[PDB]
Amino acid sequence: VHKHTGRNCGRKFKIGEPLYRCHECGCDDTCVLCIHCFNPKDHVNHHVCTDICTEFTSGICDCGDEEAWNSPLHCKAEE
Ligand SMILES: [Zn+2]
Ligand SMILES: [Zn+2]
Ligand SMILES: [Zn+2]
Repeated sequence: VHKHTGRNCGRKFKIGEPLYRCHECGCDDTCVLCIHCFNPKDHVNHHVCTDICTEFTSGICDCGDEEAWNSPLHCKAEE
């Protein structure tokens, strides 16, 4: 399972995978969520940017790292 109760997700993105950013919820433009963590319920009419990961934009999911987010998130894997 992709659930990670009480800790950060930290799932590394692979080339060609979807990554989710939110203008409002993200602290800065490096703050990202994976497909298993991103919950549409959290971002109704928010400015959500979903990209496809490349060779260059390689990193980790920030779900559960509270210093990466302005609002409390609700992990999609958790429901
Ligand atoms: Zn994640
Ligand atoms: Zn998560
Ligand atoms: Zn949002």
